[PDB]
Amino acid sequence: LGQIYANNDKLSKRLKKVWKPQLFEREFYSEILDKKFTVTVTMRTLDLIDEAYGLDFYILKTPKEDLCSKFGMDLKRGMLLRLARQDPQLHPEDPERRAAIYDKYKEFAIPEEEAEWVGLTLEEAIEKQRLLEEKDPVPLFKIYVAELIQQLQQQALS
Amino acid sequence: ARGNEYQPSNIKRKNKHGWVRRLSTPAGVQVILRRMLKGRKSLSH
Amino acid sequence: ANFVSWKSRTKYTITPVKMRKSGGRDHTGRIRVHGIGGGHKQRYRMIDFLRFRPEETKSGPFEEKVIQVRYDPCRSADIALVAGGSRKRWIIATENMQAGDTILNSNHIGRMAVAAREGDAHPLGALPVGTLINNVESEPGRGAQYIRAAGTCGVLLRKVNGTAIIQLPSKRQMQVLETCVATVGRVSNVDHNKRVIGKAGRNRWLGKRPNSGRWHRKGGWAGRKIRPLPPMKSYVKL
Amino acid sequence: YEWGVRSTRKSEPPPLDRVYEIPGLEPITFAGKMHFVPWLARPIFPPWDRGYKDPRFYRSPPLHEHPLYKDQACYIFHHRCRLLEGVKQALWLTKTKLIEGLPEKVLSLVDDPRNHIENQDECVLNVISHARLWQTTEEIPKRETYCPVIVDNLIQLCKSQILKHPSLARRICVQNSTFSATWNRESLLLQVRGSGGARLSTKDPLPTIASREEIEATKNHVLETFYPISPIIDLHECNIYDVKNDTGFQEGYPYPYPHTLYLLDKANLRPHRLQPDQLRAKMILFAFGSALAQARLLYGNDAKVLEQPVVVQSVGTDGRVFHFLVFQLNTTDLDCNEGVKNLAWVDSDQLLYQHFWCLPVIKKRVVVEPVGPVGFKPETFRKFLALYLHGA
Amino acid sequence: ADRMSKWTSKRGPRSFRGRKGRGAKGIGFLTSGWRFVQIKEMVPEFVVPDLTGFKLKPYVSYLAPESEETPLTAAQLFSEAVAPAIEKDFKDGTFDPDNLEKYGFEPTQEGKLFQLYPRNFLR
Amino acid sequence: ARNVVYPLYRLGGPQLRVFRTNFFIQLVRPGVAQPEDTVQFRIPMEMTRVDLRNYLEGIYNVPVAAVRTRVQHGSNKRRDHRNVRIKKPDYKVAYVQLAHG
Amino acid sequence: MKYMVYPQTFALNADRWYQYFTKTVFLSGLPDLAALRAVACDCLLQEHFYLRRRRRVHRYEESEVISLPFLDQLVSTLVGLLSPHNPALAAAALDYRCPVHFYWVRGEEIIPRGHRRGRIDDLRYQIDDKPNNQIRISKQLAEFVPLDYSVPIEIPTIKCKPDKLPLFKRQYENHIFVGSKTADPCCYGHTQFHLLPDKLRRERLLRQNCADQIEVVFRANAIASLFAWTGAQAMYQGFWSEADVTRPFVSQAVITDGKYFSFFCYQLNTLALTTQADQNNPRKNICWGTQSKPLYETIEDNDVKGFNDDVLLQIVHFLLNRPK
RNA sequence: GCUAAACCUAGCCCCAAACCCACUCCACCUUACUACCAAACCUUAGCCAAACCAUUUACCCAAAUAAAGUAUAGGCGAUA
RNA sequence: GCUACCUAAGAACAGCUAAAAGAGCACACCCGUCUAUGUAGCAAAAUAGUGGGAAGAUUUAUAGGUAGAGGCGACAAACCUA
RNA sequence: CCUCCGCAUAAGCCUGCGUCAGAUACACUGAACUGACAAUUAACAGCCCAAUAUCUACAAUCAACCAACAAGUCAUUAUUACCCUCACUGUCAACCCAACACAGGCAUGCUCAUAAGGAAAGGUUAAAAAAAGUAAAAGGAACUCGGCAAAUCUUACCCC
RNA sequence: UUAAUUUAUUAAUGCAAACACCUGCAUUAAAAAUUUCGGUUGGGGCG
Ligand SMILES: [Mg+2]
Ligand SMILES: [Mg+2]
Ligand SMILES: [Mg+2]
Ligand SMILES: [Mg+2]
Ligand SMILES: [Mg+2]
Ligand SMILES: [Mg+2]
Ligand SMILES: [Mg+2]
Ligand SMILES: [Mg+2]
Ligand SMILES: [Mg+2]
Ligand SMILES: [Mg+2]
Ligand SMILES: [Mg+2]
Ligand SMILES: [Mg+2]
Ligand SMILES: [Mg+2]
Ligand SMILES: [Mg+2]
Ligand SMILES: [Mg+2]
Ligand SMILES: [Mg+2]
Ligand SMILES: [Mg+2]
Ligand SMILES: [Mg+2]
Ligand SMILES: [Mg+2]
Ligand SMILES: [Mg+2]
Ligand SMILES: [Mg+2]
Ligand SMILES: [Mg+2]
Ligand SMILES: [Mg+2]
Ligand SMILES: [Mg+2]
Ligand SMILES: [Mg+2]
Ligand SMILES: [Mg+2]
Repeated sequence: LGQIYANNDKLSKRLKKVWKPQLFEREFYSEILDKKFTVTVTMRTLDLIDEAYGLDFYILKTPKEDLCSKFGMDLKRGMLLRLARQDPQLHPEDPERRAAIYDKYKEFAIPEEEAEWVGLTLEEAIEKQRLLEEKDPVPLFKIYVAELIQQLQQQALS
Repeated sequence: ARGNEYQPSNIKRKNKHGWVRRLSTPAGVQVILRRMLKGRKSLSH
Repeated sequence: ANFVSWKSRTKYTITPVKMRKSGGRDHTGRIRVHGIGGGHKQRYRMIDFLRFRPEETKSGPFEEKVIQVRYDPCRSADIALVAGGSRKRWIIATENMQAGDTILNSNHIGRMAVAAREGDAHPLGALPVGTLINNVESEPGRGAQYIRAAGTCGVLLRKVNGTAIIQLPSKRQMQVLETCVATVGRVSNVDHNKRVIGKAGRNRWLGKRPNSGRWHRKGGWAGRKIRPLPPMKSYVKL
Repeated sequence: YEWGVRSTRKSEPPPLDRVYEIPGLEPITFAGKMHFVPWLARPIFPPWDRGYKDPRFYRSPPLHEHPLYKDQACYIFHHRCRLLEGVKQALWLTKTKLIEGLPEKVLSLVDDPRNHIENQDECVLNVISHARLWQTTEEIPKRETYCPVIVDNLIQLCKSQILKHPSLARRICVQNSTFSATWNRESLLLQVRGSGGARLSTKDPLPTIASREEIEATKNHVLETFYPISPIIDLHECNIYDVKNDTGFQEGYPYPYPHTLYLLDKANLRPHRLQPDQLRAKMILFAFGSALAQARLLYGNDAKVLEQPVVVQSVGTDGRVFHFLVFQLNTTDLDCNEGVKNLAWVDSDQLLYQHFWCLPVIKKRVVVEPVGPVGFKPETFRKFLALYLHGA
Repeated sequence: ADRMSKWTSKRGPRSFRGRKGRGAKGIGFLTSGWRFVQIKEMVPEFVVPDLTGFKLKPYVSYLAPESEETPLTAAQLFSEAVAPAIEKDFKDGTFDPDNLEKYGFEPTQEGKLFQLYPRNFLR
Repeated sequence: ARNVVYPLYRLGGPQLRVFRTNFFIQLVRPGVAQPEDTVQFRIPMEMTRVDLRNYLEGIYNVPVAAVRTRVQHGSNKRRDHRNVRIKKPDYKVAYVQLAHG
Repeated sequence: MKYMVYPQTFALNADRWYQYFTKTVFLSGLPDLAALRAVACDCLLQEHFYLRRRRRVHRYEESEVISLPFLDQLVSTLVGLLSPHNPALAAAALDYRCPVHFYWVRGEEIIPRGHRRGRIDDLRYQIDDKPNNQIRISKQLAEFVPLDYSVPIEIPTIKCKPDKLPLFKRQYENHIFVGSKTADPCCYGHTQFHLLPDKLRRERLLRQNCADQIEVVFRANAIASLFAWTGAQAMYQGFWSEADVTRPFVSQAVITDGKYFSFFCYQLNTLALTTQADQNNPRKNICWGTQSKPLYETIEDNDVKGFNDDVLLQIVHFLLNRPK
C-alpha cells in the first residue's frame, strides 16, 4: 500500500496505489509428514522451495520472519515434532524409509519440549500454558491427613 | 406546527438506542466506552 | 440488512404461496429498480416449466388431463392445472387449451416427424420444421425460459445435425440441441398487448410506481468531437 | 429449476483450520476456555445426546426405524381428503354401482301423511331461521356455527316422532367416533380413517334394500375407468401405517350398528369447503368404511360375497344444500374388478332453501326483500325424515 | 425519555409488561393454549422443625459471660472430627492409606444428594 | 429464599427444599375495608403466592384458602436538595383469605 | 364500567355476594325406572370405556373430552325418552353451549378519586354464561310460590366494595340474551345443564383448604346463572327496573362436576334492583338448592358401581314438569 | 435603612517519587442489570503555509549536549 | 419515533343520487383556496369563516428498512428531528 | 347556560387535586406546595406450543342470483413422544407529544346527543381608536388593481 | 462544461505471467475527483 506520481513526475497528481502478488493454487508433498497439501503460493516461494531442495527443507530452514505464514509455522512445528519424537507413525511396518527420512533432516534436530512451542502465537502459548498448569484443587482432607501421619510418626519415633 | 417530532415508543427506543443495539457494532461499543470514561450514570437507554 | 427472500420453499406444491413485495430494494435495503411498489397482494403459484418430468418410479412418455385453465397474477400468460397419475402441477396454458383436454409429454425423437398438436410437448427433433413452438429450453432438461410470455410463439426454422435453429419472438435465431423439449402452439392470453389500462390507478394496482418528474436532456449521448472538426460546429445564422 | 434460493438455505460451514490437517500435532482451541475466541482455533465438538427423556425436547427416530414402517405404501382416505374425480373415484375405489335417486322403500316411508311431523313447514322454517338468524348475539352467524346447529335441530325434530314409533327409542347419536377399514383394490392397499361426529347408532341392523337378483345384475355392470388419473390421487400415501380394523367401539357396546352418518361441510371459507361432488365422494367412502368395518367384524378377515348385506346411510350437508346416500355393501372381495358390486343410491344437490336474508333488503325507502329464508322447499326435509324413519 | 429511572415490568407496552418480572423464581412451564403447568418439585418446600420443648429463645441473658471470638477453620474441623479416629487407628491396630472413605472422606460429590461443590441445595 | 441460586430441576429429580428461609413478612392493617376473612401482608418481591401459602401453613400453622398478590409502585416524585429523585421502594402486597370460616 | 360476574367462580363465599347482587334468598331443599337407568349407564360407559380414542386423554382434558359429551348425550336421550310423557319436551328447543347474557344495575357508589370525584354512580353488573345444555319453550313454567311471598331469612349484606371478593370492572357491549334473539318463539326457559370447569374440580379444592367451598361453587353457579336466565326472559316480555314483573319467572338448573349432581330452582320476583326502585320493595328472588350427590360411586372396566337412582329420578322430575 | 457588601477553605495546578485497578450474596450482551435449551487485523484525510493553487507544507519512537540548522531535500519556492 | 419512499401484518369511510365509475352532493376524516384575526401569538405557522377531496394514485395506527462522497423524490433543488 | 364532547381500550407518562399535619401567572391559609400515611387483588390482557416427514387449485362482498378483476385475510394427515396444573407480570390519577395547567398534535370501540362532561362574565363604566357581529331610507358596483369582503347563490364564453 | 490536472475506481482490450480466473504493465471509454475563474473600460452585448 503506497502512493505514486501519475506519470513518474513529482509535479503530477499523487495517487494511492496497491501492488498485489500473483497467486496460484499448487499441490506440495511433505515426506516428513507423508501428506499432500493444496496451498496458495507465489512464484517467489516456488523459487525458494527449488533453491532449498524441497518443501520440507524450505519450511525447516526458513525462520518465522521470512515465512510470514501461520500455516508455515504450524508445518514447521509438525515437522520438528516428527523429528524430535522419532515418530513411528510416518511409515508403519517400513523402518528403512523412516530412518532414511529422519537421517536426511537430522540437521534440524531439536528437543521435544522446545519443538512444542515453535511457531505459537502469544495467545496460543497463554492458552497452552493455562491448560498445562490447570489442575483440580486438592481436597484439604488429604493434605491434613498426610501432615498428621508424618507428625504422629515423628512422635512415635521419639 | 412543529416541535412534536418526538412521538414516544418503548419498542423503538430500546431497539434504536438500547444496550444490545450498542454492543451489536464496534462503533457502539466505543460509544459505551466513551460514556464510561466520562463517568455517565446512564450509558444507554 | 434484515432482508430475507420469500423464495424459501424447497418442495413443489400447487398451493398458492404467500410472497413478499420487494419495492425494488435489495438485501442491502437501497433501491436498485425504480417504479416498483405496493400493488394488490398476490400469491405465487409454483410452475413446473419442465414439461417432460416423469413421475417417481416412472419413465417414458406420459399423458396428463387439464383440470382447469386459470388466471395468474404473477405472469401475463394463463396457467393450467394438469393431473397425471397421482400428481397435480401448474403449467403454462396454450392459446387453445380447455378443461378436459388431454396433453402428452414425450422424450421420443421420431425418425418420421410426428403430427404437432397444440397442447403437447415434444423434443425439437420430433417436431416438423415451421411449427409454432413455446416454452423452449436452451439446454436438455434445463427447463423452459424463452417463450413463456402471453401470445408468444417461436418458429422452428431448420434442423441440421442434432441441432435446431429456432426464432425467438424478437426475431433472433438461437442454436438448440434437438434433444431439448418445447411445447407446441402459441401461449395463452393472446391480445394481452391489446389491453387498455385506462387510468393511472390501474398501474398503481399492478404495483407500478410513477416515473420521475425530472426532465432528462436525451436518452442517448452527444457525439464526441474529433480534433479538426470543432470549427464546423456552432454556426450562427445571419 | 431447483426450489429454494441459496441465501435462504443453511449457510455453508466455515473452512477448517489448516492446523487440523497437519498430522503430528494437536490444535490449540478455545475449547479450554468455555467461550469463542477469534485468534484460537475452532474446536470439533462430539455429537451431544441428552441422556434422559424430555417430552418437551423430544426428538423422534427417523422414519425407517419406526416399527410400523413398511416398504409397501398404503393409501389413506381421511376427512380432509378431497378426490379429484369425485363420485367417479369413490365408485372405483369402493367397487360400487351408482343408482340415481333414493330407493323406493325409504321414500314410501314418508309417502303416507301419518308419518309426518305436526306443522312440518312451520317447524322446519323455524329451524332454518334459528340457525341462520336467532342463534347468537351476532347479526349474521357464520357457517362454523349454523351448519352443525341446523343439522342438530333437524335431528331433534325427527326425534319428536318417538311417540308414534317406539322403535326410535332404540337409537342414539354419537359424537367423536372414529372407524378404520382397510382393503385391497387391484393390488392397491387402501385404508379409510373416518373421523367426525353425528353417527346415528341402532341396536337393530338396517334391512337389505336390494334383492339378490339385483346384486346378480351388478355383475353385468362395469366400473367406468378414468385415464390418465390414478384412483390413488389425493389420498395420503403413507409408509408408516398399521393394518387394523376398527368400528370405533369396544366389544359389547349397545347401539353397535351404524344407521346414518352426518357429514358437515362447515368451513367459513369457500376454498376450504369441499365441492359437492367431493362431498359425495367423502360420503360414499365413509359409508363404505363403516359398512366394511361392520362386515369384517361379523364375518372375519375373509374376502367373500356377503350373504347378509350391510346397509349404512349418509347425509352430507353444507348447511343449505343436502346430499343423501344409501350404501349397501354386498361384497368384501374387492381385489378383483369383476364380480358382484356394492350399491349406492345417491340424491344430490338437494337444497332446503335458496337463500337467507338476515337483514331486510331495502331499495330507496321501500323494503324489497323481508327477513327470513327464500326459495324453501319441504320435499328435501321429507327425504331427511325418510332416511331417519328407515328401520322404524 | 426517562433514562435514570429503573426499567421495570410497569414501563413498556403489553408484550413488554408480560415478559418481565420482579425476580420471582419460576415453578413450572407454559404449554399449548397458554396453559401453565406447575411442577411440584420446582416449588420450594419449607423444612420447618418441631419447636415444642425448645429451650433456646430469641435473646440471651445479659448474665451470660463474654467469650473470645474464634472462627471455625478447616484445620480445626479436621482436628476434632477426623483426627481422633485416624490417630486411634494408627496407635491401636493399622491405618490403611487410600481407604480414607471410612473416615468420612468422599472422592466425588456425584453420588450424594447434597453436593458441596457445586452447591445443589438452597441456603 | 431470596438472593440465592435455585438448583436447576431435571425431570424426575429430587424435591427442592429450603432449610432456613431468607425472606421475612410483615402483617399490615388494611387502608380500605376488607372482608373479615382477609388478612393483608407486605411481601418480598421474589416471593410467590404459592410460597406464601406454604410459609403460613408451615411456620405459623394457619390454614390458608386463597392468596392474591399485587406490586405497589413507590413514589419517585420526591427530590432532595440536589434535585435528585428519591425512590420510595416498590413493595409486594398479599391478600390472604383464611380457611375453615 | 360494569362488574363482570362469573357464575363459575374461584372466589370464596361467592354465594353470599351473588345473593346480595341479585337480591336472592337461598333455601335448602326443593320447593320406566329401568330403561332410563340403562340409558344413563350406557351414556356413562360409552364416554368412559366403549368409545375408542385415537390419542390418549389427560386429566387436564378429561372434562372437555369425556364429561361434556356425556352431559350432551344424557340430556338428548332423556328428552327423547320422556317426550311421550311430556309433550312440551317435543316442541322444546335444545341448545348446546349457547350464550346467556344479563345486564342489571344494583346499588350506588360515590366515585372516590379523579375528576368525577364525589359524583354518584350506579353499580352495573354483567353476567355472561355458557351453559352446557339448555331447554327453551314457547309457554311458561308455573310459579313455585306466589308473588309477594314472604321469607323470614334475610338477604346477606357486604361491608366492603364488591371489588374485594375478586370482582373486576370492564366496559363492553351490554347484552340481555336468553340463548336466542327476541324473534324466537321459545322465549321462556325450562332447564339448564351446567358442567363445572376443570379449575373448580373437587380434587383441587381438597388440595387447597377449600373443603367447605365445594357446595358454595354449586350454589354460586345457580344464583348467577338462573337469575341471569330468568332476568333475560323477564326482559323479553318488556319488564324492567321501573316496570317490574307482574308474574313470577321460574327456571331449573342441574349443575354437575361429571360425577356429582346438584339441583336448583329459581323464582324471579323483582327486576327492581336499582336503589330508587328498591327504596320500597318487599319482594325478593328465591333460589332452592340441594346438596351435591354422586350419580355413581365409581366406574370399573365395563360396569358402573354404586349407581344412585334418586339422582336420575331428580333429573327426570325436572324434565317432566310442564306449563299449565 | 432596605437590597446588599465583606470573609477562608473545600478543593484544585505543576513537579518529584512510585509501574495502577479487579468477589459480601444476587442480577446483568434477550428490551443489559432478565434463574432454567439444538466473528478481529486493512496507506488517515483535511484545515493550514506557499500571501491563489495544482508537487510540496515541522508533528515521540527511545532519551541531555555538541556536530548543525551543517551535509542534504525542495513548483531548488514556501519550507523540510 | 418528524418527514420522503418502501416492507410486513391491520383499521376506517354516515346519509342521498346514481347502471354504477380513480362518478356527483354531502358527514366523520385528510388537505389548506381566499379573507379576517393573531404577529414575544393559543401557536417558532394557530384561530374563525369560506373552501378542495372524501371507495381511493384515499386516510390512518403498529413494527421494520434505506444515512450524508449518501438516502429518498408524481423535480418543488422537495424531504432526511423546528 | 354550554356541550365539535364524553366513557373505555391501545400507545405514552409513572403516583402527578386519596387521608392526615404543616409553611403559606387572582385567591381562598387552600393549593395540584411540603412531609407522613395509604393504595391498583384476575376471570380481562400479556406471557404459548415435542419431533420427522406429509397435506393445503376453487376469494371476500348477508354468498344465494348476477357480474367480474386488482385475483385475494384464516384447512391437515401418518408415526413416534406425552400425564404434572392455575405460576409470574400490567391494573392508580385531573395523565401523553408540543420549554407551560399551551385555542395545537393524538389510533380504535361505544354514545351521534347525551344517563356522561363542563362555565363565555374579578368588580364597575359605557369615551376615542381597534376587532367580531346584527339592522339600515333612496340608489344598486357608481367602490376597487380586482365584486376583495359581505349579500346572493348565476349565465355565456376565451386562454392554459 | 468544449476550464486545467488525473485515472486511484469501474468496464473493455492488448502484451507479459500462469497453465477461463488472478496478478503486473499499457491503451481506450464511463464515471467521477481536486482546483481556479487576472486587471482597466456605466452596468450589459460588440469592441
Ligand atoms: Mg425538540
Ligand atoms: Mg408517526
Ligand atoms: Mg408481477
Ligand atoms: Mg417528465
Ligand atoms: Mg395480578
Ligand atoms: Mg494558501
Ligand atoms: Mg404490504
Ligand atoms: Mg359512503
Ligand atoms: Mg369521487
Ligand atoms: Mg366530491
Ligand atoms: Mg409523494
Ligand atoms: Mg423545476
Ligand atoms: Mg429552481
Ligand atoms: Mg434540522
Ligand atoms: Mg404530597
Ligand atoms: Mg385470560
Ligand atoms: Mg352533566
Ligand atoms: Mg370565566
Ligand atoms: Mg373585565
Ligand atoms: Mg368605535
Ligand atoms: Mg340599504
Ligand atoms: Mg368601475
Ligand atoms: Mg352587474
Ligand atoms: Mg373610481
Ligand atoms: Mg368572495
Ligand atoms: Mg346585512
